[PDB]
Amino acid sequence: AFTVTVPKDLYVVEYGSNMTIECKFPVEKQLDLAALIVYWEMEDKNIIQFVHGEEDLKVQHSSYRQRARLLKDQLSLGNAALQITDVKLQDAGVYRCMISYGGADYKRITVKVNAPYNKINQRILVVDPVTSEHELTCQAEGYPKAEVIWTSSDHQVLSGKTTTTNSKREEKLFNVTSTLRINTTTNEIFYCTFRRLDEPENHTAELVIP
Amino acid sequence: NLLTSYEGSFKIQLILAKLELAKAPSQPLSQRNEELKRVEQRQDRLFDLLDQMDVEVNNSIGDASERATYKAKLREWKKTIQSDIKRPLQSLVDSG
Repeated sequence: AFTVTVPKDLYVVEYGSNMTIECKFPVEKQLDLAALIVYWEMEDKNIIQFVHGEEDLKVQHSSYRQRARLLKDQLSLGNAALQITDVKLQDAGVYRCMISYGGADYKRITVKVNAPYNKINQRILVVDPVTSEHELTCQAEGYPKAEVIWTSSDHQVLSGKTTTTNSKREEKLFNVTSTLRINTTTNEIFYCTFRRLDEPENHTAELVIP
Repeated sequence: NLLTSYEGSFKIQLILAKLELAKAPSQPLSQRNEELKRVEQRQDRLFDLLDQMDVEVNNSIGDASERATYKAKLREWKKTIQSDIKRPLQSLVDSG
């Protein structure tokens, strides 16, 4: 019988990366490209309509204008692979692949998009050189609401202000900015640690006073 | 050609709807109650595809020798939709 094999039902994809979800179908001897039909859709959105060896770009949804691709080199290997570039939060959901090569079958794949606070921007500005009052600032972008834990090598745990805002570059994910205003010394090492409300493991940046 | 885009879309929707009716009973009751409505969307889409293909058939190249030939294919496909999709769909909404 004709069955479509899915290498993994759950894909956890990091934000900003490329996603390559696979659906495999049996190929015997060779690929009859004329009789092969591949269809990919997410939440009633036409992603890929591949008929007679030719993609149908006119039916493709606007949001998937030049993000989706069908790796045709893998089609001969009995593996229809869907590639999406610049994965965003709206891409999470159930994807449906229907393959008609002789027989026909469809399968579902659940995609979860991870948006960790990986990219950490830092700055150290001097406020009052007399009292060595420095302001340390750490900014990261991610979706699950997060807080910043400021730690030092010597003073150990200190205290800082953390704020939640909407992003300006990308989707509704939040741009968390925390500032620590303390009097420090030269080459005193400070750390800012991003810990969200959810499960993912924390990420820490290092600040060295100039 | 536009009609080829219609042929591809119609064939894909037809196969997908039949498979969704086949896989509905092997699916959670909660998860399936919306899939039965999704099939209704696919069912309405197939009728719109045939009705629009009728416009493009005459507006595209060919003659009456082609006109009658293609519309006979469309009549067979129309009965295919009612026999394989709509009728089995109502035999699933009754259960439960």
